[PDB]
Amino acid sequence: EAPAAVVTGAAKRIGRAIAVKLHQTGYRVVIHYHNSAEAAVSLADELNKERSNTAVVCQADLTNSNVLPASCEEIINSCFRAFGRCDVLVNNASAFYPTPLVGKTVETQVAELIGTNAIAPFLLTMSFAQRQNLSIVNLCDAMVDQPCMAFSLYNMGKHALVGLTQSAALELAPYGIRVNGVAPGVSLLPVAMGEEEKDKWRRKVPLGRREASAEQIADAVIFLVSGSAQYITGSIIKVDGGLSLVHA
Amino acid sequence: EAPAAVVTGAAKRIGRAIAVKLHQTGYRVVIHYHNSAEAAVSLADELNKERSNTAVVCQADLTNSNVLPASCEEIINSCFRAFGRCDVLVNNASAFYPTPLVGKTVETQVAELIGTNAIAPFLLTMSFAQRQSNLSIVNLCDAMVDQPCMAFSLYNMGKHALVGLTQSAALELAPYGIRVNGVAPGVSLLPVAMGEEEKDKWRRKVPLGRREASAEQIADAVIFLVSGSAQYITGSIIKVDGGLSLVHA
Amino acid sequence: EAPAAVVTGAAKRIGRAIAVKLHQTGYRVVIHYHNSAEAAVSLADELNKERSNTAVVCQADLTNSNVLPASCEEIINSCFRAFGRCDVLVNNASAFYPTPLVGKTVETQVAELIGTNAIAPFLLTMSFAQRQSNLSIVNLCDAMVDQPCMAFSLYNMGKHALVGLTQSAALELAPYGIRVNGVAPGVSLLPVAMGEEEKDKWRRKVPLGRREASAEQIADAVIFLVSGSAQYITGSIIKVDGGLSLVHA
Amino acid sequence: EAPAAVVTGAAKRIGRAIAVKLHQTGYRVVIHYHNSAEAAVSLADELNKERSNTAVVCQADLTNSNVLPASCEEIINSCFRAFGRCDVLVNNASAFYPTPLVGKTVETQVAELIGTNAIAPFLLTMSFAQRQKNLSIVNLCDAMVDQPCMAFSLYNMGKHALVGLTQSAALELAPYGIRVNGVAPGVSLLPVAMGEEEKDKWRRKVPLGRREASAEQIADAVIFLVSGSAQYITGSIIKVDGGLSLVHA
Ligand SMILES: NC(=O)c1ccc[n+]([C@@H]2O[C@H](COP(=O)([O-])OP(=O)(O)OC[C@H]3O[C@@H](n4cnc5c(N)ncnc54)[C@H](OP(=O)(O)O)[C@@H]3O)[C@@H](O)[C@H]2O)c1
Ligand SMILES: NC(=O)c1ccc[n+]([C@@H]2O[C@H](COP(=O)([O-])OP(=O)(O)OC[C@H]3O[C@@H](n4cnc5c(N)ncnc54)[C@H](OP(=O)(O)O)[C@@H]3O)[C@@H](O)[C@H]2O)c1
Ligand SMILES: NC(=O)c1ccc[n+]([C@@H]2O[C@H](COP(=O)([O-])OP(=O)(O)OC[C@H]3O[C@@H](n4cnc5c(N)ncnc54)[C@H](OP(=O)(O)O)[C@@H]3O)[C@@H](O)[C@H]2O)c1
Ligand SMILES: NC(=O)c1ccc[n+]([C@@H]2O[C@H](COP(=O)([O-])OP(=O)(O)OC[C@H]3O[C@@H](n4cnc5c(N)ncnc54)[C@H](OP(=O)(O)O)[C@@H]3O)[C@@H](O)[C@H]2O)c1
Ligand SMILES: COc1ccc(-c2[nH]c3nc(N)[nH]c(=O)c3c2C#N)cc1
Ligand SMILES: COc1ccc(-c2[nH]c3nc(N)[nH]c(=O)c3c2C#N)cc1
Ligand SMILES: COc1ccc(-c2[nH]c3nc(N)[nH]c(=O)c3c2C#N)cc1
Ligand SMILES: COc1ccc(-c2[nH]c3nc(N)[nH]c(=O)c3c2C#N)cc1
Repeated sequence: EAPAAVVTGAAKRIGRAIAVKLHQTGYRVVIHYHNSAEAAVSLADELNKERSNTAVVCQADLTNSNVLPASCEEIINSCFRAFGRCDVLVNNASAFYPTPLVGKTVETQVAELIGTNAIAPFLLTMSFAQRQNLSIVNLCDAMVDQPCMAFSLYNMGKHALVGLTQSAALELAPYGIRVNGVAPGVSLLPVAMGEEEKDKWRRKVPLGRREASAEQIADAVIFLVSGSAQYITGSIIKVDGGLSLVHA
Repeated sequence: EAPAAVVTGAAKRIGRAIAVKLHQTGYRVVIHYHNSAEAAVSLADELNKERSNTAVVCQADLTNSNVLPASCEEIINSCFRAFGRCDVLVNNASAFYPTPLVGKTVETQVAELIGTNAIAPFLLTMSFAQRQSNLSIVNLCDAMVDQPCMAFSLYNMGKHALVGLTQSAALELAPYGIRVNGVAPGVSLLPVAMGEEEKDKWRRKVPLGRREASAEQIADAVIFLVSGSAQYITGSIIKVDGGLSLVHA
Repeated sequence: EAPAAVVTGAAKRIGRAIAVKLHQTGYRVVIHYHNSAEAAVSLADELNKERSNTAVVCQADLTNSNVLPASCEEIINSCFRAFGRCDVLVNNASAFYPTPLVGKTVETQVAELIGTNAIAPFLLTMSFAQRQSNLSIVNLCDAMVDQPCMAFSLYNMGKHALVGLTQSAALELAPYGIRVNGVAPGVSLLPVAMGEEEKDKWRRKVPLGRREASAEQIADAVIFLVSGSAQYITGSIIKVDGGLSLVHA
Repeated sequence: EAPAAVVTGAAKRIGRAIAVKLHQTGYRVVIHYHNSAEAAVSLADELNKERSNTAVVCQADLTNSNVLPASCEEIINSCFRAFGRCDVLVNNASAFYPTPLVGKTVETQVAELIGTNAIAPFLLTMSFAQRQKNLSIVNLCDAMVDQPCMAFSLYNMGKHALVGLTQSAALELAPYGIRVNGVAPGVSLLPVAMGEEEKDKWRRKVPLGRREASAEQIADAVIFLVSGSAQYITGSIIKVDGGLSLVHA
């Protein structure tokens, strides 16, 4: 029987490349999405064309609220309903925007940034464990200790996620569930970003003066879920071309 | 004129010793508390007996919610209302209890553990900076954040987020002359509801003296970070753990 | 043409497992050894028996001394002499024994513990880079470097230095397309001098399976780092420790 | 009786300020020096003018060699000879220069850079602890250890080794009541050799004030750690970097 994976925010960019590479490895995939219905569906049809009945989609908002635990439970439940098992959880979905200290209310920013980056991964982890080569892979950030100016909530969420990865690895090890992170430095830059600002970041990267492809990020996820990683838990693998090593 | 400090969860235990030492150093103090009303008032009484009009209490629930921004604004506002200034913020208040992955709802556990340990400190930092000498913030972190207690994921998540806040806020507020630092206990005053057997188990693990830090030892490190002897320290987290975090399994 | 790799201390245990797996991946291999001549020649025989002219041995002491740079240069030269290229360097060889602060002279212990774990890796890295596609270096580190064993200060100093080299060399050799990474075991193959009981005590502290890593499990992570699947990875140290580093005292 | 302290490389710059501040706090001091005889004696004169027979100088090369262990044993002995006790050791002396991977032989650079930054502090630590069975050791580390200067592999290896020594020694010496901590400057007094324009490039990177730390700001952190206010603190490394290490490329 083919194993199954849930990948959150899988419609586009890194999460898409993760879903694709997992599918190519032989995984059936639950493609979670929030706003990107058309892209999520186009991905599912592409993958089902490859092998029928191997891809489904799951819509949920991952903002923190009093319904988020039920939403996260439902996303895990969807994988079991589609595929009768859930072997891999990838916490990829992420809100990302500045929140300076000095039109969204602040409580909404907290809900979105802490919810997507930290609380939803925690609830999903809970649901995943309660329902049981099992592992969870969290998309972290190589630059968590050298954060972007005015990104306190985002950075707090990514720091929290490190704590989740470590705490869950310890707690779930007896159940044989491994929990690891992949930490991009600069990968796919925002779509709006002018090439000239993209280049300011690219130039900082020691290995090649370029950003990671989504596929390069996905390669590290693939390693962490594979049988080549079966003693690996609580580890966060930077995929950053040495960017985090560069002083000011 | 005397500087003023806000200390959250300052009615008992470590927050209280921090409040007292700040007061002995010359600070007027806002004693924030949540449930410990009697203890809060008793401390203000004590401190005001020593120097009149140098201590006030301020009640707030620091659980995460849509009104938490208002509560945090009001804590900082109460420092200005009492003392005309706010020089020091100490983020001490914290919920601490297990939340295993396998009688409160999970929603409530998220709100309390993430609210008190991370979100309220962020909002307090925001309100503090916006109302702005030697200005600084001290966050009560955890020396064991990368070697966490089993089944404490939400607690450990909040303390990890707090590290991120300390670093992010240090960077962003440095242009305003506001320093932001941490003090990270290993084992200090042990939980009231911890059994004496577990207490002694923790004590035996500490290389330096086989005992927990007194509240006053933790407070001493807070005092250093807010002092003139720390004017170039920002984004630093000082472990006060007697070497506990260095001890392998 | 098949790529070529140098593995230090490759005669036995983890070094052998990396050498074997690299060879199974299609590398030709320089099996470096110090005292274990028979085991190193036995491995080379086995590997050549699988594919003719794909393995050679190379004897060298990696203790620090004024000729260590010539020795390390010679190890790289040996790979080029045998195979006409050198694609991968794995720094595995390591002295490991206690050096309490309170029959070897202390200067010999420094030379052996710092030489094998840090200086030789640095000299080999220099020689490797100077002689230069998927070029990389992998350094066998220690997951427990921040939670060290009692009385192993020089060994721990050496492994910490190795972390700095990993990061320093990743930064400086990135323009040359040489990636530099580490793999950090927790407990893998226990020391042969360790009795089963002391072995079991270590085994029992591992959250993931309560067992040590097989030599193969360590080799799997080396194989990933040198692969095309890790082409953007440099300066990273991958723990392969079953959660051991996360477990508090 | 007044306590006594050893400060290595104490003739100038940061080591000088540490020595002055320790003396002002009431310590008698051993001023160690290698080349700076004139300056070491000048500081001695100034301190002894303040309180008679409270400062002595001590000459040693701290480069790694066969005689280094004897040299370090003698630095510690000089403190006992002068003052009948040795309460504090500050490992400040340091060689600092590039050693690109791709003048001095490389083994001489290993000897100086790893010797001064790591091996000498290890040997001094041994000699300090042995003569015992508020004692502490403070090591001068580097806030930028994980974001090193380009082409400074050996230096960076030495400072990483020093972090390892700090933690290993804290663990091993805790049962003796000897605390072991570090202070990690970012940019303080810029190297005299450094060009003026490059000095200003570094200053402008510092979030807190866009300036370097004075030597006295570094010393302030040393003073805290050796004080009774840091009595539960061991294995801690306090950054004094004005946020510098927080700033991304
Ligand atoms: N790209 C980089 O340079 C970089 C660098 C460091 C770390 N990372 C991390 O790597 C991961 C992938 O990065 P990325 O650039 O591919 O991410 P991204 O495009 O910025 O976001 C990924 C997806 O997250 C989902 N999302 C946002 N808000 C949500 C909400 N409220 N509820 C549910 N889903 C929500 C979105 O789904 P919909 O489109 O369906 O609405 C989005 O497509 C992220 O975790 C990120 O933090 C990336
Ligand atoms: N004690 C240790 O060994 C240790 C170890 C590591 C880290 N720390 C950290 O050091 C700090 C002080 O430790 P501690 O043991 O003194 O803390 P504590 O007694 O467990 O908590 C301090 C105060 O936090 C307040 N608090 C809890 N929930 C709150 C809420 N929902 N809203 C507002 N306030 C709330 C409580 O105030 P009221 O009583 O008024 O209700 C409580 O007295 C904490 O941040 C802790 O995480 C302590
Ligand atoms: N075993 C574990 O649980 C564990 C845990 C953490 C890290 N590690 C790291 O992983 C790596 C492999 O571990 P291991 O247990 O397989 O190592 P090991 O058996 O203790 O040592 C591997 C080889 O190092 C070589 N070596 C020792 N001194 C040397 C010298 N002066 N000059 C040249 N070579 C010398 C020896 O070669 P000869 O036999 O030919 O003389 C030895 O076979 C090491 O770097 C180790 O520090 C292992
Ligand atoms: N200044 C900074 O921005 C900065 C930044 C990060 C870390 N640090 C650390 O803080 C400490 C003080 O820095 P600094 O700039 O004051 O240091 P420094 O001037 O570069 O060196 C201090 C002293 O070290 C002694 N020294 C050098 N080589 C020696 C050897 N082979 N044997 C014995 N002594 C030797 C010298 O003594 P003699 O003059 O008597 O020959 C020198 O005056 C150092 O450990 C340094 O790495 C400083
Ligand atoms: C301080 O360095 C960085 C650089 C990029 C990022 C980064 N994080 C992101 N998270 C999401 N969800 N989407 C993104 O595009 C990014 C991103 C970038 N670029 C974070 C820290
Ligand atoms: C894994 O080691 C520890 C030990 C103690 C603690 C700890 N955190 C606390 N937070 C609050 N608010 N109150 C406490 O008593 C503690 C506590 C302890 N003990 C955390 C991690
Ligand atoms: C604190 O946990 C550990 C456990 C094992 C080791 C360890 N390091 C070694 N290095 C060499 N060269 N050979 C070994 O066998 C080990 C070893 C073990 N076990 C170090 C720290
Ligand atoms: C990457 O940022 C830095 C900044 C300063 C230093 C630094 N290290 C030193 N060591 C000695 N012995 N003397 C020095 O002046 C410095 C120094 C500087 N500046 C190192 C790394």
